[PDB]
Amino acid sequence: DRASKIEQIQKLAKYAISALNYEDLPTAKDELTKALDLLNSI
Amino acid sequence: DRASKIEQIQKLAKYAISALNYEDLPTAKDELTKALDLLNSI
Amino acid sequence: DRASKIEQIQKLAKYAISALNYEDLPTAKDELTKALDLLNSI
Amino acid sequence: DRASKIEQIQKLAKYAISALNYEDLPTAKDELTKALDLLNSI
Amino acid sequence: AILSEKPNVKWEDVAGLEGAKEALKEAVILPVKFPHLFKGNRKPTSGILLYGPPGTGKSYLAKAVATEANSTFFSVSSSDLVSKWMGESEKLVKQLFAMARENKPSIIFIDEVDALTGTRGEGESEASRRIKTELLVQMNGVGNDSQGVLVLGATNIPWQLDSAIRRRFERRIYIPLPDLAARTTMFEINVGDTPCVLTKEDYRTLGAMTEGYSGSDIAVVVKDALMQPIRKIQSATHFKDVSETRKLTPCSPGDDGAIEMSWTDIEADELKEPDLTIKDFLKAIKSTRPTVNEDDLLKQEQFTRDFG
Ligand SMILES: Nc1ncnc2c1ncn2[C@@H]1O[C@H](COP(=O)(O)OP(=O)(O)O)[C@@H](O)[C@H]1O
Repeated sequence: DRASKIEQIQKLAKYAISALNYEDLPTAKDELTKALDLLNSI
Repeated sequence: DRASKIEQIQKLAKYAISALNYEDLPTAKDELTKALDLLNSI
Repeated sequence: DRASKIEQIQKLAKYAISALNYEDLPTAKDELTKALDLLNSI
Repeated sequence: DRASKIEQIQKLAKYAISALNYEDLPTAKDELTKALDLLNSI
Repeated sequence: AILSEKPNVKWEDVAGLEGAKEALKEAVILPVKFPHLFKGNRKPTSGILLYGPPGTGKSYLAKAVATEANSTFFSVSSSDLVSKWMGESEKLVKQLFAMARENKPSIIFIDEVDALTGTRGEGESEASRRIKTELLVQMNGVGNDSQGVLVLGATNIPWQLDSAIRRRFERRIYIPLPDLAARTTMFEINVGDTPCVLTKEDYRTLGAMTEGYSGSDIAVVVKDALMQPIRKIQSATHFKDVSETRKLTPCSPGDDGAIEMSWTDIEADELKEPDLTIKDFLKAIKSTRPTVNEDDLLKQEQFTRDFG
């Protein structure tokens, strides 16, 4: 972990980006969050 | 705006990703934030 | 007649079809009816 | 459905026509009916 | 006997799955953009596999690589490789990589490599052992110049692909089902110069309606849509004048100025084609089922989840 936690944030922040490509704010505001919380979990 | 605000979040969330590629948590926790706040500004 | 009545039902049932090609239910429900009544008139 | 129901009436009303080409009133009076009822089901 | 083309397809022509896009921009454009970085220990990729469900645009993306390649882009299906005799089935492979090295720098594409693999068991014995053996040894071996040419593999069945050829295709990429925005883009591309009727969020409604298609599915619903108002004109009785001197369009039986006639009755030009609008689109969506299956997607998530 960590080396992966740092890798999963990116995985999240990507999905989030991919989500805004359909204006899906819901998913976005969530993944961009599950990600941030985790960067604090670091 | 908006059509752009939605475009600048992605711009942020990218930089954030690019930042974690040097383990730079500082930048990350910031851009991934300036972005989120803005998705709420939507 | 008859040989024609049988020919006019088809004439109707066609118009009806042609009508649904514009979603015109009104015309349809009518021609598909003027036709049916006539097949009973046979 | 609907976009199809509207398409199946035509499918019916065709068979009905095709049927009268053998003077088969039975089939006709039926398909031209299963169709009409369905245009009311719309 | 051997085909070649410099096609039209661009990266902007391709819509969707940008990780494979930047991967091929790296492994193909990076030898073009910076050949001087690749020297000694740093070597370009020799074997790249694309795979997944059918109709996802792997050959089309290979044509994008072809246009931005500036190289002798070969491409072959299995049909130029199946054994009819007992030995042009193999010498043609030898001449394929031979003339591929003759036209170096070059790119080779093979579509559906699953027809050449599967050494496990003894089924499809002589063709599989001889032709597949020559694909292995001739792909790299004793004195093959593995530099230069690039081997692009496609398939729909990657688990029946043998592990040795799986290692030969050293950089493999899964191609998933695409998303909402890319199919919106392919709708707005494939409508082309035809005068449409809808807006961008209506194409978003279309892509929301069409959850889980392929690129060919989009190509045929757009194709059927380019039959739809023409199908209105070829249908039915009754037209009507509207509005530069006389202009008539199809209308229902009994309407404001509804004459009874056929298209044949109506004068050159002075026809008013129905607008192109969605009800025809949604009717075409209700016309055709998605072809692909989801348990096959579960196996693609199995092999992708492991080896991807
Ligand atoms: N990602 C994509 N972007 C643009 N067009 C696509 C894409 N995927 C498929 N298509 C369209 O689908 C058509 C057929 O795809 P094809 O290359 O036969 O799929 P396969 O991957 O099975 O070879 C192509 O003409 C292409 O225009």
